[PDB]
Amino acid sequence: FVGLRVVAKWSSNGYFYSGKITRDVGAGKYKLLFDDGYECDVLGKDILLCDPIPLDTEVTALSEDEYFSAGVVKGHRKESGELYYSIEKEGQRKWYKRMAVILSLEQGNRLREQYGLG
Amino acid sequence: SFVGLRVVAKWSSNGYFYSGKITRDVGAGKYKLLFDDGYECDVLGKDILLCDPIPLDTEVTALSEDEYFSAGVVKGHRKESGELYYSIEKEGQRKWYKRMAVILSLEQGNRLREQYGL
Amino acid sequence: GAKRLELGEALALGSGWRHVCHALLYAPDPGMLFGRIPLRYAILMQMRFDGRLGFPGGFVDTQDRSLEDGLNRELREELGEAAAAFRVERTDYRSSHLTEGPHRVVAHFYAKRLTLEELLAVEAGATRAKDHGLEVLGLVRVPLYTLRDGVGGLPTFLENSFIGSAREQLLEALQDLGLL
Amino acid sequence: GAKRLELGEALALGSGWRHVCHALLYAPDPGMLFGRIPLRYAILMQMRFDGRLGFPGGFVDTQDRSLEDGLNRELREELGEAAAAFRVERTDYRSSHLTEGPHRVVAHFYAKRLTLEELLAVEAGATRAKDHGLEVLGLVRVPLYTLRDGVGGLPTFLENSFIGSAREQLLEALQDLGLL
Repeated sequence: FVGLRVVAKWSSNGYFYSGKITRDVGAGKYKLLFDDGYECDVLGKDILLCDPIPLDTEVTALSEDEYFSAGVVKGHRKESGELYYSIEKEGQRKWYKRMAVILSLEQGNRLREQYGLG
Repeated sequence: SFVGLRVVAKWSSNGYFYSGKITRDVGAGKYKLLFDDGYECDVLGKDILLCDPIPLDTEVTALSEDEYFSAGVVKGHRKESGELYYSIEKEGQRKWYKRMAVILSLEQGNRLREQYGL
Repeated sequence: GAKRLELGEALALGSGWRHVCHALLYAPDPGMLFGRIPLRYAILMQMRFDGRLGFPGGFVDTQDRSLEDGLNRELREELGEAAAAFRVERTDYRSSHLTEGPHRVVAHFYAKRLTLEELLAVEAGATRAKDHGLEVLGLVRVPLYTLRDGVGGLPTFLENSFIGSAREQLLEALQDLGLL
Repeated sequence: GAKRLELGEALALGSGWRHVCHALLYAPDPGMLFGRIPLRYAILMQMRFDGRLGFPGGFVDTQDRSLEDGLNRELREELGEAAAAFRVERTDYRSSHLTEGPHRVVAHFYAKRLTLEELLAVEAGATRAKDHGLEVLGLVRVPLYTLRDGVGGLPTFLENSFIGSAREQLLEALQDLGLL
């Protein structure tokens, strides 16, 4: 699991953010380094071993101007040192960086059954 | 008939029960109440407790002057000059209250619907 | 809930009933929040000493010659001298309700329209009113908008601690007055 | 509830994190509510545009040389020029937390002791602040007392809507500083 990309939340019931498992703390305890630079221990049930966020997933996208909105993943584009998601909203599609794509409590819970590490 | 009998009733669906008398049976299971405070309105039988005096060991809400109120237990009745006075025990101490200063909360009055409700 | 009654019926109540008066002071507000959310109207409410939100107003004493004399007196002690530039009257009377609290209290609600300058004037002077820092912890404006998330603005403002039926009275006044 | 992290830990975060700062302003008040309830200290909060209670402050921009610089700047915008009579420094820093919001934001909480005169001036001139009527709907004082009924006062004030973990930051500051 060390070095595997995941999407996990650091608060009791916050959003899931992208990161990697840095170490296996043992007994359902994992230490994660998020792509944003934040490190903390997270429980297996709050981790989604899921990368990339699969197509047709309802996600939360972030814009540079403080706005955020829901959308559907319709494309993946890998570039050197970064992944880009194609998010569709109201018929149109826009590219977002990896860190700009997160999951609300509801959006990530739909993936626990298949991708959860609880 | 119930006309003239003393009762304790709430003029609000989920309000407190206040002392008063039934002034008339206006049909449809409704009874016009003249509360001791001068207010008068039609009240359903379900909101009327045919209970006078409020029996001993009943948990009541005692009203003080100003805006203070507290829960207590009836430990005495005293009728001097027609008026009724209740002796309310609170924290091992007893104090006298006039009839109008003794009311029932929704809970306190619901405990008596079976034995006294109409 | 809170049972309403005609003014006359409330005036017929016995001395065991206490009377409170509260005024809804509102003014036309042409401004906007973030240049896209209309403020519509500026509406003032007080954070009362018990940590609850409510309209400016208070109890009517036996000394006060009438419901209105008492209201305007309370409004001066709560809002400052800027409240003397106007006077709430019987024409501003809206409704009367018996409060659901344990005590016997009938609440008389008034709505008075002011001008943006008048409403801003009482805001600036409330800090030196007799009640500032005692009975009144501060004045706040009512957000009549709803933010993008659907909860921010008025819906969340209605989630605060209010006095009696201030929430229902506020919403009923907004619909009646047609400020929404 | 919100995850606490050290100040250094927060400063080392990637550029994807934004930083906000807010300050609890308090001053000693020898006043007596009703002549029998000590007010003790006067603590200022503000009714936010979203209908929630919070402390003054705001975002830290690139122009800001430090967290404290951005804080004092925001305070001047939200409270007015009376805020320039003092400055919040690193010695007033209390804690850092990650906000529950979707965007990546870290919140820094401060607490500064002022004189009752400095606090009143903030209240007096709060109506002239840039954010009054827009981002700030009004200022309120936190009641540190509990009334005879055991619910009025602080307990009911803590039932209002608060942004983020302001309520928790509030209670933490009441204990650590012995204000209550």
